[PDB]
Order: sequence, then C-alpha cells, then structure tokens
Amino acid sequence: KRLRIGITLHPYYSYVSNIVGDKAEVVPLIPAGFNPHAYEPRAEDIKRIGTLDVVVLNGVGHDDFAERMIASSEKPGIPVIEANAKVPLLAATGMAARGAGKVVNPHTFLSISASITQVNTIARELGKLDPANAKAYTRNARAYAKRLRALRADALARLNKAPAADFRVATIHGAYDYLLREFGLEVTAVVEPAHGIEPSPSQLKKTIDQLKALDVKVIFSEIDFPSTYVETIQRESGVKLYSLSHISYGDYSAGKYEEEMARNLDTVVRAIQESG
Ligand SMILES: [Mn+2]
Ligand SMILES: [Mn+2]
Ligand SMILES: [Mn+2]
Ligand SMILES: [Mn+2]
Ligand SMILES: [Mn+2]
Ligand SMILES: [Mn+2]
Ligand SMILES: [Mn+2]
Ligand SMILES: [Mn+2]
Ligand SMILES: [Mn+2]
Ligand SMILES: [Mn+2]
Ligand SMILES: [Mn+2]
Ligand SMILES: [Mn+2]
Repeated sequence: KRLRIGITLHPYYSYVSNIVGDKAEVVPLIPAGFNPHAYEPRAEDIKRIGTLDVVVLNGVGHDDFAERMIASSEKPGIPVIEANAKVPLLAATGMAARGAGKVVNPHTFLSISASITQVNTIARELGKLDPANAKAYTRNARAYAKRLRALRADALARLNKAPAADFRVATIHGAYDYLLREFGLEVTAVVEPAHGIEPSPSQLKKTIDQLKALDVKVIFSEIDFPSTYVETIQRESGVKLYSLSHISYGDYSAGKYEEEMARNLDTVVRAIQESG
C-alpha cells in the first residue's frame, strides 16, 4: 500500500492523477516522448506491469499494445479498468476496408463530456479496489469534472456566431470527431485512410480532389507527431490550416489534459471566428 495504477496514454495520466492526488501512484506503461501509434511492446515496460495493482485502459482501440504487454507480463490476470465502458462510441471509418470495414473511433479522450464519463468510471472502479480512498476519489473526480465543464463553457463563450452552413472541416488524423461534436460540427473528411496510416500518393490526390469538390474550408493537422504531406494539401487545395493536439507528446502531468484541451477548443473557436 499505496495503489500502483498503470496508464497507457497521456490523457489517462491526467484523469487518474486528478482522481487520486497523493492517495496512489500513477505509473505510465510506455515512455514519455514515445508515439503511441508507433509503439511496439518492449520487455523493459512489460517488466514493470508486475509492480502494478490495476491498469487503466482506453480499451476501444487506442492501446491494444497494453493488452499484449499485460498478457506477456508476470500479472496477466491483473485487474483492468475499461475507462470507456459507459462512453457512447462514434463509428468513424476505417481501419481501411480489406482489414476491418467500419470500426469505432477510439479518441473518446478528446471529448470533454466523454472525458467526464471516463473520469467517473475510473474513480468508481478505483473506489472498489481502494475502499478507504473511495470518498476522496469521488470528491476529486467531481471537482475535476467541474473544471473540465468550465474549460468548454469559457471557450464557447468566445464564439459570437455559430458556423455557417457551408463551413466544412477536415482533419489529417481521425482524432477530433468527438471534440468537434462539442460544437455541433461534423468532420467532412479524414486524410489518413485508417488510424495512424499514411495515405498513398493516389489516396492523397483523391482526398485533395474531394476537399476541392466539397468546398472544405479548414483542415486540422497534428502538433504532436506532424506529417510530411500537409504542406502538399496546402499547396494543392487552398484550404486554411489549423493544428490540434492529440495529447500524446512530451512529459506526463496532471495538468496536461486540461492545458492542451483548452488550446484545442480555442483553436476550433479561432477557425470558426476566422470563417466570418
Ligand atoms: Mn490500497
Ligand atoms: Mn476493474
Ligand atoms: Mn482535482
Ligand atoms: Mn479513426
Ligand atoms: Mn490517434
Ligand atoms: Mn454533429
Ligand atoms: Mn464529426
Ligand atoms: Mn477514410
Ligand atoms: Mn504520401
Ligand atoms: Mn474534383
Ligand atoms: Mn499533420
Ligand atoms: Mn506531474
């Protein structure tokens, strides 16, 4: 004792740290500065799972590497918190065609409302494991949710007018479908054919031709692990470029999620305000 809680992605470090405080230890599975899309399990990181009591998973497609790390560890039967067990999932593409047709968008963590649902699931499941700190977990979860709710409200407060009917939005990476739904907006197109997959020159050309035909106004690119082909899209479509954070780069911290979500929500507001 204390509880040793494993995490996979940076947003989950933030949720858990804000729920536990000093009552437990938040242990990242994979190193800081690693790209979760590129990550291939290492004996190094698999060997630390044996020191944990519970692992908090996204479990809906953004941390399959962790399910394999646990399976290859000293604790293959380690208690697991399915953080998205009560989150309604969007079925955004793709995962391609001749692999898996229509799948689930695993970026629930890039939503304020689905974040609050995840925070509540984690605080309840940790409460069941650590009954002595169940009250503190719940108190801290409610207070974190109030700050997440205020973050969204204060960002939307900056929006004078709703986007026009012709306001179409595209993204490089299919991470922002949940974020944009907070504005009542839909992503017209995703450039990546499947999650974390680079398009072929022919696939990129077809997409550029679709952004031009569909009159897409703005494109949301990556700050974290940027792509080489975004300037080609700029050079061929005449679409305005804005960048968003996937909350996957740098050091793990409690504040990281709310710091980067505030910047994301302000970038989306700036993109709307700059449409008129
Ligand atoms: Mn304990
Ligand atoms: Mn559990
Ligand atoms: Mn808090
Ligand atoms: Mn996707
Ligand atoms: Mn992703
Ligand atoms: Mn919508
Ligand atoms: Mn959408
Ligand atoms: Mn696609
Ligand atoms: Mn390419
Ligand atoms: Mn065309
Ligand atoms: Mn990019
Ligand atoms: Mn910290």
